[PDB]
Amino acid sequence: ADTTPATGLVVQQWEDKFFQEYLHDGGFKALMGTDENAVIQVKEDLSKKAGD
Amino acid sequence: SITIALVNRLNNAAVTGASTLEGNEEDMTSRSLRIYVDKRRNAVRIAEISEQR
Repeated sequence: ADTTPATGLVVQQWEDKFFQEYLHDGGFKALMGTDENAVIQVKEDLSKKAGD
Repeated sequence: SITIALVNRLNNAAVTGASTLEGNEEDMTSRSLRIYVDKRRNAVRIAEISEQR
């Protein structure tokens, strides 16, 4: 006699955020740089010029 | 389509003398030419990588 809600009237909520599967980047992004001491050298000259 | 018209010349022999002209007239002739229009197209498609190269 506690006036419970109907079985189909129990509201369920869905989160609008999502989880992402973890993928290892290997730390390569941390080693990228334009300086002469960087392990991975980044060349962005073709971004403003034309060529393959 | 659009239709153009041509009117042929009269080549009947003249009704000479007092001969009656009523009923003995000449059948004027006309010709038509129908010209159709159509759509002609041509295109060139270029890839992004091809544009960069």
